[PDB]
Amino acid sequence: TQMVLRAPKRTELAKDGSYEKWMIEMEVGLRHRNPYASGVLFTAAGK
Amino acid sequence: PVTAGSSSWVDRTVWESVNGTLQDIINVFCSGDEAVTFVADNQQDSDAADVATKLVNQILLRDNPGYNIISSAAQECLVTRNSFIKYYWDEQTSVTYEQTVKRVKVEYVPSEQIFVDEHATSFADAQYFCHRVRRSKEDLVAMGFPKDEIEATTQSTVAWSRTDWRQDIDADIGTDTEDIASMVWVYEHYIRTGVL
Amino acid sequence: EYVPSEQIFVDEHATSFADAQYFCHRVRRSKEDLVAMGFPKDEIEATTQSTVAWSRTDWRQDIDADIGTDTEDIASMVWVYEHYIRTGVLDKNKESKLYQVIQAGEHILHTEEVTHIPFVTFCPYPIPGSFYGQSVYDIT
Amino acid sequence: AYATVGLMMNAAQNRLRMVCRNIAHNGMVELMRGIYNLIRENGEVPIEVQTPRGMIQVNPKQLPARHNLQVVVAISPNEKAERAQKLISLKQLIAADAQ
Amino acid sequence: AYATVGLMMNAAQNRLRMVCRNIAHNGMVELMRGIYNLIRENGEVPIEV
Amino acid sequence: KYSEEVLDELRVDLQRRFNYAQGYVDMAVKGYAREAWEYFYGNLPA
Amino acid sequence: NPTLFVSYDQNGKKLSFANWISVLSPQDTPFVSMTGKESINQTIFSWQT
Repeated sequence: TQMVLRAPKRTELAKDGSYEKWMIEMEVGLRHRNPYASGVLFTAAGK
Repeated sequence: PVTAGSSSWVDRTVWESVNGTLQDIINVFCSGDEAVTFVADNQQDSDAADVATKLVNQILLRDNPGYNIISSAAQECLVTRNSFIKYYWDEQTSVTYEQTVKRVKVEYVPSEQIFVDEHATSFADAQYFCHRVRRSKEDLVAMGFPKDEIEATTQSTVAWSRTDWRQDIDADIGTDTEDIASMVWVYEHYIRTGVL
Repeated sequence: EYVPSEQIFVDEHATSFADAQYFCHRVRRSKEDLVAMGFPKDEIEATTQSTVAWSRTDWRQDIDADIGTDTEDIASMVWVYEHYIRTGVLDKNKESKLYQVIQAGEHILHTEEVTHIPFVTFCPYPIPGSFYGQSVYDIT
Repeated sequence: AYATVGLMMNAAQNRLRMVCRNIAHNGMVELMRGIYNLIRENGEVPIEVQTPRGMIQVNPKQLPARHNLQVVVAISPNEKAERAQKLISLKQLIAADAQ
Repeated sequence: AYATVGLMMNAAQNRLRMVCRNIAHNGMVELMRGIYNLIRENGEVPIEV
Repeated sequence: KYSEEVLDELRVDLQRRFNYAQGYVDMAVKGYAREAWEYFYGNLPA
Repeated sequence: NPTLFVSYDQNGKKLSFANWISVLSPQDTPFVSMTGKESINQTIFSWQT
C-alpha cells in the first residue's frame, strides 16, 4: 500500500525574488503487511 | 505580442461582432414562451399537434437544458463554422429499487468531436460519419467485456482546450481508472457499407 | 445562501453541474453541528489562495483572521469539505452513484446518495463546452 | 412593449438583454426547479384554503412534476393591475353572452 | 410588422435576418422533425385528456 | 454502515480528486479573480 | 540567375507549424495504480506483526 502524507500540491517557495519559481510536493512512503508474504528473486550466474 | 516597446494592444472585432449576432439569434429563437408549435393540414389530426407540441417543448425546455443547448450551438458555432446538436433514447436504470426509464436526451456537441468524409455535403449524402464520445465504463459494462475494465487524436483535445485556456479536456480528472464510473472516449459511427 | 466563487472546486473534464464527476465546497461550520454527527469526546480540532482571493474582494477584512472566541467554544466556526462525487463507495460493479460526502480533518461525518447537486451558477456571457464563462474584467 | 417610441433597437441595449437572459435560463429557473424538487421530497406543508378557510396539510409528494410546469421570472411590478383589467374585460365579455 | 415607422429596410438588419433564417431551416426544423420521428418510433406516451 | 476499510479507501480517492481540482481551478479561475477585484477597486494599474 | 521570386529567396518568411507535439513518454505506472492509497498525518508509520 502507498502511504501519503502531503498530497500533490502545486505551490511556490518564499518571495521578494527576481525570478518566476514554481514547485510541487508529493510526500509519500511505502508500506508492507508482512515481509514473508511477498517474494523477491535475484538473477545472476555463478562464477 | 510583437516586441516590448511596440505596445501590442489588440482590437476585438470578431468578439464584438459574434456577441452581436448571438444577441440577435437568442432574441429570435430562445425568447418565446415556447420553441415550436406544430400545425396540421386537417381537423382530422389537429388534436395531435397540440400533444406533439407540449411533448417536444417539455422535453426540450422543462426537462433538457434547451436554453444552454441553443445558446451553445450559436456562440460555439459562429467562430467554429458549424456546430452540432444530437439526440438519443436514453435508457437509465437504478429494497429492489430497480426503477428504469427512457427519455429523449438532447445535447450540444462541440464541433471538435465530429468527423465526416470529403465526398459528403450533407447528413443525407454522408457515406461515413463519426462522433468521439466520452462515456462511462458502466454503460460499456452494459454491453460487453465485464471481466475486464482496465481500458485506458490530440488535435481535437487542443482545438477544444483553446476555446478558453483554463480547461484541458485530456487533463487528469483524478478518479482512478478502475472506477466503473470513470469516463472513456469511444468512436460512435454512422456508415453506409456491406456488413452483409 | 449565496456562496463566494472563492469557496468552490470542480474537475477539469466537467462543463456543467450535471456532467461533473467531482465537485466540492469549503464551508465554515460550527462545532455544534459536527457534535451533532460525530466525535463528541473531542472538539479541539483546529488552502491560503482561497483566503487571499476572498480577502482581496476588499481590504478591510481577512477571512482567516483571529475572530477572538477561543477554539474550545462549541460555538466556534470551522472549515469543512463538503463534496459531491461520482464513485464506487460500493464495488465498481455497482452503478457509479453520486454521493454527498462531508469531512473534517481525518473524519467523515456523513454520506448519502443524492440525484442532484444543490447549487446554481449565475453567469453573463457564457462559453460553450465549458463550465466557467466570460467576465466584465476579461472584456475591459 | 414601447413600440410607441422606445423601440429598443440599440445594439447596446440588446448586448445587455442577452446577459440577463443568460442569468434567467442558466441561473434563476434552475434555482426554482432546484427548490420545487427539494420541497417535493421532504416535510409536511399546509395551505390556507378559503372554501372552509383553514390550513389543508397538502402531502407535498402529492404535487406535480416539473414536466408539467412552466416557470416565469422577471415579473412586472404591476402585473396585478393588468391581470385585473384582463379579468374585468373577460367579465364584460362573459356577461355579454347569456348562454 | 412595424410599417408604422420601423420599416426594417436596412441592409445591415437583412444581412442578419438571413443568418437566422438559415439557422431555422437548416437547423431548428430538422431538430423538430428529428424528434417527432424518434418519438414516433419508440415507447408508450400519455396525454392529460 | 460502510466499513472503515471502505472509508479509508474513499479518503484516498476523495483527497486525490480534491488535489487536482484545486490545482486546476487556481490557474483557470482564482488567479484571474484576484486581479479582477483589484482592477474593480482601481488598485491594480501600478 | 533566378528569374522568379520563390519563397526561398523571400526574407522574413513566416513559416507554418502544426498545432501538436508528439511525445512517447512511457508512463505505464502499474504498481502505483495497483497499490491504492492511504492518507496519514505523520512522517513515520508502523504496524505490528
